Amino acid sequence: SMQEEDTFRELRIFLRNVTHRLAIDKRFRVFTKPVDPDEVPDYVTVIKQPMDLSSVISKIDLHKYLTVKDYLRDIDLICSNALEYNPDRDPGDRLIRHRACALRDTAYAIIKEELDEDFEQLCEEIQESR
Ligand SMILES: O=c1cc(Br)ccn1CCO
Ligand SMILES: [Cl-]
Repeated sequence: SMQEEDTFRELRIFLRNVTHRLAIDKRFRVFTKPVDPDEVPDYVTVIKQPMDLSSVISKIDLHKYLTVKDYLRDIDLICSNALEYNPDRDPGDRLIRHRACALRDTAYAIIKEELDEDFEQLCEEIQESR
């Protein structure tokens, strides 16, 4: 329906604003663009599902997220990809892990404070009805 289309539009506007706030944070610069396979050729061979905030914007705009839960799965991937690809004790890996975890924690905290649970529930019920 048109009302359901209006619901999903509001979801996209909400998710674009959360994603923009993550992207303008200087801590999260490394997560804003896909990993250039020059600097790191083995990335795309180790990480089967690369994810970055530019890919998340593209996905929002392609109407791939019908619920905040589906968006949070892609935020979770940014964090788990970094935990998997950068697991060493050395400071370069520890810094990327801490930034990735912080991204994830930030996205969850903004959604806890700003997502209405009844809005999420509506999205979930329209999705489950398709
Ligand atoms: O990129 C921008 C910049 C501003 Br300012 C606001 C929204 N967005 C969309 C998120 O990609
Ligand atoms: Cl840095």
